[PDB]
Amino acid sequence: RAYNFSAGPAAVPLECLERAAAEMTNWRNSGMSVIEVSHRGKHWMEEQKEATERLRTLLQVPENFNILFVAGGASLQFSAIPFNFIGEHKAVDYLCTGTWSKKAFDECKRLAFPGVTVNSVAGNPPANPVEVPARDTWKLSEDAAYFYYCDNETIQGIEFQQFPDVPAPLIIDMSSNFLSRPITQWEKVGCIFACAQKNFGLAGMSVVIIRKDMLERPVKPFCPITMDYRIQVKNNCMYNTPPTFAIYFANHIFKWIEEKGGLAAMDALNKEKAKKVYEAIDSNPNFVNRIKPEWRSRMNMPFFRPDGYENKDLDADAKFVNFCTQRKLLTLKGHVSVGGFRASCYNACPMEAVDALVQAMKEW
Amino acid sequence: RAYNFSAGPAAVPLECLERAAAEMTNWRNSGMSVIEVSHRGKHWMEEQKEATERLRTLLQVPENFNILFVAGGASLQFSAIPFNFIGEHKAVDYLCTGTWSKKAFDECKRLAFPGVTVNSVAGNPPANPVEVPARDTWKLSEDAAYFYYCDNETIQGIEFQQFPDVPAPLIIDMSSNFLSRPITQWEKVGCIFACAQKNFGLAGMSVVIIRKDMLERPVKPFCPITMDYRIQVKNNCMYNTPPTFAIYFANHIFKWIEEKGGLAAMDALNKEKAKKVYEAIDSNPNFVNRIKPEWRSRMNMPFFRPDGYENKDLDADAKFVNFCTQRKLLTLKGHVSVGGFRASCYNACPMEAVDALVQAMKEWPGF
Repeated sequence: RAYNFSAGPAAVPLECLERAAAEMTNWRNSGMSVIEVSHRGKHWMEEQKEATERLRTLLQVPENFNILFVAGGASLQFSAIPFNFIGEHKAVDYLCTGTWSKKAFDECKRLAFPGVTVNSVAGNPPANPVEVPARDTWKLSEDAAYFYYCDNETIQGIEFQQFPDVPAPLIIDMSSNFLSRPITQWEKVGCIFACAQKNFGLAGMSVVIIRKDMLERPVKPFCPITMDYRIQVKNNCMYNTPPTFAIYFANHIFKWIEEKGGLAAMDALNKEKAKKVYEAIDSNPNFVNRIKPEWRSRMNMPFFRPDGYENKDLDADAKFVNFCTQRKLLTLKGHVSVGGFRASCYNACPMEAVDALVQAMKEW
Repeated sequence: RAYNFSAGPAAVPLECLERAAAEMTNWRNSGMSVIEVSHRGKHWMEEQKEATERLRTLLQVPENFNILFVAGGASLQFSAIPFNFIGEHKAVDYLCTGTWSKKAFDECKRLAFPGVTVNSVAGNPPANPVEVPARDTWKLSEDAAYFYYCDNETIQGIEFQQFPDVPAPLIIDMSSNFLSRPITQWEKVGCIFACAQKNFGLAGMSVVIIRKDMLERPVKPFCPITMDYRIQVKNNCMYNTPPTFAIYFANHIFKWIEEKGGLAAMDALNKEKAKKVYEAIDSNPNFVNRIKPEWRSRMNMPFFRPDGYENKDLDADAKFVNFCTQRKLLTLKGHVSVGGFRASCYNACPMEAVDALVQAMKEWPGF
């Protein structure tokens, strides 16, 4: 077992892999793999109900929110969100703090729903952002259907300590920090979503959590029927065949998070993990992270050579990632757009892996 | 292991399940599960490349076709088809032989692309069709962008033996018979698609095979960017994160199919199994199937109590279903729309399972 710092898909608890291995040919004493079972059958309908409730209880999701498991990554939800939540409103607001919030903004722009202003709150971010632009600089729209933002930017390593204070309901991309800490301010939230492959298992599935009053809004025309979240809610997320393995495996990870003492415990461990990684970049002269303490991500810790933000060198970066690969510290190569290095440490990343990376960097 | 006749998701080769479990914590000596591997890394890009090539080999997909692995089941592709392939044409043709083709037709009608006639070629199908309507009764549209149809209707058990002959390019839902036999006459084909959960593994993923000049057509407005097949092709199905475990597992099944002699061998084994099931239906006064022999599915074999097509009785159905369930013959309950019984027997359905089903049907004391 290597120490895996992949951004996505990412490390998973070893216990969950072992349970899946051991259940693979015969699950729930059914004489079948979870892969082979009808989704209209008793066994699967139990598993999906269980998974939904486990998530309801882990997050303390209020009674006035629906919880959905749906096929497709975060990128598909970028399209679905404006189809579902613009309603009759004449404007939408996107705070683009980095690449992922910018892509979601670009998808809403490109779709070009008639009469709807697609508004970038702080404009496009710079190539290498240091912070979230000041609250007093934010351009908000009069008739905003929602305020979209990304709670944790993976490539930049920018994370909100708390939810923004704005008049419109928040729609929040939590792909890279979902179930990494509790969520407290539910009254502000219209929708929260996350692809599964960062903090709860397989790619190709996302969780979407929606406040019930948001689905009373009319769906825009030409929405694919399965991306209409009202139809999903109505049919128990089984209008068609759901991504059964992904929901099964996510449920095992939900159980594992519970065993570790809920989401508060995850937040503490993740903070302890991030503390050791950021200190090892800061104190060492070979590595640099320009992100400021207020906005530093507990999940994704990017860093470059001293002039690596401005001067891209694929050969210079290559030697350090090989140095890490050679000692079983895998997938520390940064995202291609920025290059450099990135330690992604989600819930399943152990402290043993963090200490090993610290020791490796300190010996560079 | 039970004898599993589920229509979808469906039985998988035990070897593939065993192979997946054995390398679950360490895939090809990488130090990590296939589940934990980056899609941008070297290991994953090889696996997906290999999976694509292997499928190309199995089917002998000609080089004027792209092969896609995409997130989402068949129902999402019902939406994506018209977005991608109407182009500037003023009509689309749908032949509705059963429930799934009708569903595909209804989604295109629902989406309501301005200025496009959504035409049902042979009308809406009856409650219990016994055949595909005769070719000479089909009413095709003048400027049709494509001719859409379902090669195997899972609930009705109606399967085409060969592709239809029509002017427009074919768009074919092969969800329930994909890789159950060879495909020829690629010149007739605009697009073929199949969700994975009948004949190549995990639900949540579909294969889409597209003739390259079909993607020269302009996409309709409001297409979600991940559902624009040009965008998928342009980014090697890695515009965003692909459903990696589904593709990996699909590839394991592709290898298993090659090990068993290829698609022509699958066709022979599936015909053997189907013939036994149909002879158990036909030769027994307690069971009936109405589908004409030329249209009988190899993959899905509905059958009923003697009067079960038009006279529904779920209690009488429940007696034989439970008779089967108490012998570990599982999910012989037919789709809720029709009641009665259905044996679904895809590639991985063991001959032993069919033998156990035939024995149950022979020993049933009767209705």
